[PDB]
Amino acid sequence: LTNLTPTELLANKAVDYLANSFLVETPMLGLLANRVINQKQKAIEWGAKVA
Amino acid sequence: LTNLTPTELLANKAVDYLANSFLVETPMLGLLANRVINQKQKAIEWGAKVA
Repeated sequence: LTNLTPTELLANKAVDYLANSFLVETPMLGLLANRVINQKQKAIEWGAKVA
Repeated sequence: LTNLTPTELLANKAVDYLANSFLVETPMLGLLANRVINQKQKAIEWGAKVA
């Protein structure tokens, strides 16, 4: 009938989709990302001719 | 004849032309139509990352 089927026992097959469309666009990161350097040291020293 | 062909004995065969030119454009339906999903269940479950 129309009452002996409560929602508690009804497991609707979900669509295997998540609305995971958050703002992942990272152009600043995207540029100068494939060129990041992983130093075994911790300090970055270089020279600047200033005068 | 002037009297020997009454209207009621003249068939007046019609041109086989039906004239329904009604609004039948369903472009919003046309979009997302050939990808309609016919579920065997009445419910539509999907996730949404909201945070």
